[PDB]
Amino acid sequence: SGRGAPLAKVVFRDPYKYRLREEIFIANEGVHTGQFIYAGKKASLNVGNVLPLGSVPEGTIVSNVEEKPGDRGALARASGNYVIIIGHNPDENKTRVRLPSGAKKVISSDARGVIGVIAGGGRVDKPLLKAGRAFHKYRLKRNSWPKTRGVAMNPVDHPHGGGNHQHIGKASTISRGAVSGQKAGLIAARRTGLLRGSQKTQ
Amino acid sequence: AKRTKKVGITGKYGVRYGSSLRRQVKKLEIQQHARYDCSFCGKKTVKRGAAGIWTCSCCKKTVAGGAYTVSTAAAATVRSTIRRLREMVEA
Amino acid sequence: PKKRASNGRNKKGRGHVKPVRCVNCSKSIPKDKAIKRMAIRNIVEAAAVRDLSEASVYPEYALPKTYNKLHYCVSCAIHARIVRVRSREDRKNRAPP
Amino acid sequence: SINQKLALVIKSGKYTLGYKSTVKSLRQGKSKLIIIAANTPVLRKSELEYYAMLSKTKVYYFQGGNNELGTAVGKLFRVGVVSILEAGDSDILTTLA
Amino acid sequence: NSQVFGVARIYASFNDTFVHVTDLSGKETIARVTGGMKVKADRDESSPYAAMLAAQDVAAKCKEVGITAVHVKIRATGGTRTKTPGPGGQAALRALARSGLRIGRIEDVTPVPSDSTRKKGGRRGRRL
Amino acid sequence: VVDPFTRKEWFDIKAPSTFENRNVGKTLVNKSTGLKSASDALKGRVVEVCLADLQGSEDHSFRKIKLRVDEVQGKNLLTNFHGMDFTTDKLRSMVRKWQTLIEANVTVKTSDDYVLRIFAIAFTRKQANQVKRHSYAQSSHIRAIRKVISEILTKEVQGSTLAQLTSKLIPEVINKEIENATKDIFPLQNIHVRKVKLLKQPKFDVGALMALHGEG
Amino acid sequence: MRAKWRKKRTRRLKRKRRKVRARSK
RNA sequence: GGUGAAAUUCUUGGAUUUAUUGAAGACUAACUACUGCGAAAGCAUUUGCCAAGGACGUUUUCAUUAAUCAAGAACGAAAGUUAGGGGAUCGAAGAUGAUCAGAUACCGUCGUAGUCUUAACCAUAAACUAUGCCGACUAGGGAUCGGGUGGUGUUUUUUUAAUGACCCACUCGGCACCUUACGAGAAAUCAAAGUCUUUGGGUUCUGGGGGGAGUAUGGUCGCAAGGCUGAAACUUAAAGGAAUUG
Ligand SMILES: [K+]
Ligand SMILES: [Mg+2]
Ligand SMILES: [Mg+2]
Ligand SMILES: [Mg+2]
Ligand SMILES: [Mg+2]
Ligand SMILES: [Mg+2]
Ligand SMILES: [Mg+2]
Ligand SMILES: [Zn+2]
Repeated sequence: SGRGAPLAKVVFRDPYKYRLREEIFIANEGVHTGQFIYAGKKASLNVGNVLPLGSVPEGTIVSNVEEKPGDRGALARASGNYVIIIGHNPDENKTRVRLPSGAKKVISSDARGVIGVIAGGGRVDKPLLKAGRAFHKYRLKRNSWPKTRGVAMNPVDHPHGGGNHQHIGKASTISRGAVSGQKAGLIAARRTGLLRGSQKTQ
Repeated sequence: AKRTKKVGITGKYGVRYGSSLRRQVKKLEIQQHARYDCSFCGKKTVKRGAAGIWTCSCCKKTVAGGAYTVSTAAAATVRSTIRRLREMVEA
Repeated sequence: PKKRASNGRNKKGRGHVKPVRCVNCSKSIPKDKAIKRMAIRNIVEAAAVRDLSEASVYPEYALPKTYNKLHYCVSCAIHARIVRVRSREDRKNRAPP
Repeated sequence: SINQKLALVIKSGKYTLGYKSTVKSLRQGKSKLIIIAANTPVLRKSELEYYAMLSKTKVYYFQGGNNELGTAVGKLFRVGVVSILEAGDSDILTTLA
Repeated sequence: NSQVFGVARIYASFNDTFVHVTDLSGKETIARVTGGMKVKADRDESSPYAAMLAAQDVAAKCKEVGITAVHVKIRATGGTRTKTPGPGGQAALRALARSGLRIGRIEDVTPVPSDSTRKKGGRRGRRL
Repeated sequence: VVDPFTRKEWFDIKAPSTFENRNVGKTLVNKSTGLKSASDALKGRVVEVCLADLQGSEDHSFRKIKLRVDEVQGKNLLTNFHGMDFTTDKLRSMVRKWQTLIEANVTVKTSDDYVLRIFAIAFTRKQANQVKRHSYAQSSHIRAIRKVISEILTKEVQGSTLAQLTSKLIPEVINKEIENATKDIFPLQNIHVRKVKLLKQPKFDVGALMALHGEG
Repeated sequence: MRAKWRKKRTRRLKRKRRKVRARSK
């Protein structure tokens, strides 16, 4: 509930005690029930397996990638997102990766990640079509919907509120050094308007 | 007798929401409620639970998949890229 | 009227040929058209064969060649004088000079 | 390759389609070859190889699933395994491996 | 045979000429003087007089380092460009030989595709 | 203001024993400093050398061998086989008009874990009384020739190592083997193996490198 | 005028005439 | 870099060039031709499946089952109806720098929609051979592709054998080409554009001076651009084709 992607319940054996150990993974697309999941340094390059990032070749698609070794997953967790391995730097071991945002990150080769893409992709391609469907979506997440516009407020409530017409009055691009109560609008915007150009700036 | 000309499953929305928005919902709704062939038992018995969960009524197998279709375009390209990289490793 | 019985160059049984690009201006022109010359030259000129003979190890070994196929559009071929206009009677001659 | 060899079998020879008939023929020992579809469960596949090992019966693996195996046999349903009891006028019992 | 070998890589485009000497491996370049900095006119950068002036400066430096002989590899722009070596290629190759350096194994290394990506102009050409 | 050329050594390049002239040439590297050695700066260099210079004969003037530096010991570095390529002069000269260009390639590993891609080329020809001027081959002949070439190119690398492959790439035994197996389909002039590529290398196993070296 | 551009000019005029037909009834 | 010259742009944060290693992006450069296949649009390195097709061979089989076709369908160059990815070479536009009297263009640098999805085009092109399809006859020649037939022919090796490949001859079916003009045409030219005032082999579609005009209106396909069907008023003595001399 509140998560677009499904989860997978994986049962391991405790290596130091006679019992079972159930984990909750984010399900990769293609993982099915009754499938054996191999996790470790010597696991193979199969969808669903958990491997160190230094044990995979360049161009491998991973998900639920650890930011640091042992933090049990930080990057590319949302549905339909993934991380590409773009390079290794073996001495002082590191691994350059590409994040879903397009940013390039350098993290340790001991950090782990699950081979594949996160299941449930293409979810946002469907229009919500109704106020009731955005109601039920945020009913399971937090209290952030619906939103009243700031120009419809009174000046007591918002920087944008007030006026004999509905208008901002001053520039909506706000400095990064502005303080709380002033940061309404476009915080530290480098540019505005319709994006006439490309991404991944050099 | 054929009942609607072009709305199909989206006739339950009447005249609301706009025609172009009703067309995009119609395309993904036919996929979402479609019946798919199981890759384990071979029967066309795979239906969606929630988004990303696809269960076969026979043979009781649940496969992680896309939100509105069993397999996405990205996953198949990833699956082929992973196989090519794996066969390079094991050779 | 119809100037040439080949309507330019010889398609005569295809319907479509994939085009090539001109080497002087990069104009797209079909491959049945697009005048082709085979440029074979030594990578040292005749004024440097004598020069390169004394300054060479491996005495009298070889002298390799450059092999290049050049494609010209009609406007570039006429302007570069690899092909000129000729009389109506001499337009029919298909033999190389 | 395997399709018209099977098409010679079902026209002349004897056969059984399905798991329970195949195990019965293997147990009573008149199965000459069993053909397993590609998507047969591995536990069911492993049980057939053990029955075939006990009865000294060759095992062929069909390249497609149960839908394709029943089609190549000549039926309109799904066939997971097929056991050949008589080859008929077919060379499917010799042209293997 | 006490000759020590280098590799003289000559890049002869129609805009400028490069004379470039490395060792047997392509790492650790010895000398590289282009044709465009022996004449300051911005249009004679590809001229043969510019290319021979550059080739003397490689040979003076190669003599100082210790390199006596060279394997010359010559290329044009290549790719989707002209494939014809520029006017500076023939002057630079000649001027290296008369400078006292020895030469062996002349080879064409122009990058030639296998019907790769698109080209200049856009189907009607650079029309003038 | 530094004059960086008066801080470099010179290292001798040593070819494997499968060739005759094992002295290839000299290469430079910088002085070894604190946390910056010269061994790691030389251990990946690839040297392109003509097969004529390795064998001394001028018959191999159109082939080149890639040699990759693996180990350094005592101011000379030991190279291994990295790949064979044809010169652009002959590769473009055997491609003539009015004949059929036949190319076959395959990817296969040696007895040791050396994954290679081998490229072969062949050309149709007239035979001594032909009046017609092109001597093309039908598409069924090219498919039959490619099947024979790929079978020969596969069955040969199964029973050999990289050292054994390099030994028999010199006297053109493969081209005679292709010719004797395809002469009943088409005349097939100008048979060559035009390129071999190193795809995957195994572990370093330095004793196999020292076994290839260690003479002279 | 070139016949390609006279064809293009007629299409704009045909489209804008239909728009004028639309804002009235 | 880049150009006719230049300029925009990147350059001790090391550009350009060199090496090594990777990762995504039409198609398959050379081979490639007066060569092949397909109803057309169109289709080029492999390899494997799945069905399909022409020609040839045939002392096999049916026996008129056929030709062209209103209505009615299928198929489709590309360039944008619409919804993921990957990432610019070219210019729409757009940004800029030139040139110019201006330059919103040609030229230079970069870049969003724009021949890469899986899913429709209503179906438009100088969709051209500007030449409907089926059948018969009329004129010579040399090539070439696919099949077949013959040679007290060549070569490949076991000595010749079997194939294959090549040479000579013939035949069928194709893509075409060369010479003449009996013949046609206004001519250009044409083995069909011939067998037409000595005018009839069968059949389908289209045109009737130039515009107005593929416009108006109605219908229909049409969430779109727009296709398909489609006038009139009025206006005009030429418009047009081929060739000759300047
Ligand atoms: K306000
Ligand atoms: Mg909102
Ligand atoms: Mg609001
Ligand atoms: Mg108020
Ligand atoms: Mg108030
Ligand atoms: Mg306030
Ligand atoms: Mg304020
Ligand atoms: Zn199932």
